Amino acid sequence: IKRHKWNDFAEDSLRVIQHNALEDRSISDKQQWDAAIYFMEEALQARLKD
Amino acid sequence: IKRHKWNDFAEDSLRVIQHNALEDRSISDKQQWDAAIYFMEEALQARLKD
Amino acid sequence: FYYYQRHFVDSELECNDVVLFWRIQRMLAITANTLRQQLTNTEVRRLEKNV
Repeated sequence: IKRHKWNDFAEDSLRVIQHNALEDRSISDKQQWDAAIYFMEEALQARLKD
Repeated sequence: IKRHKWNDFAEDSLRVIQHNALEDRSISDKQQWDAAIYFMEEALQARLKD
Repeated sequence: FYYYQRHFVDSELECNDVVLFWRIQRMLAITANTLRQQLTNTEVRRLEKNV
């Protein structure tokens, strides 16, 4: 574990990867919209319970 | 049109993007498997007709 | 969703939060798959070398 060293170039590559992924603003799938609603409900319920 | 010039960095960025996309080898969706079968059938039929 | 399908911007039902959360969920799915591939391939060789 002490000698473990993750790739340094992975961080730079992933930064662009998720940047382009999050840049989209169109939901073409009806089920994706429903899934986002369910995901929001679970997150909201956890915060509400706290 | 003559003065048009596409971004030079897009080619390098996209090369990695599709490389990682094609590196996956797991189909977790049943409908994706069916869609690939239909896509293969259409491509095969076009080549068969020729 | 049906209202959003027609780009009803004038409609007051501007579900901006739902779109933003959907972007986060989609980003998480891509990130999980990308990390899984990197773990399965990139770091296995380094683990073997250190061992």
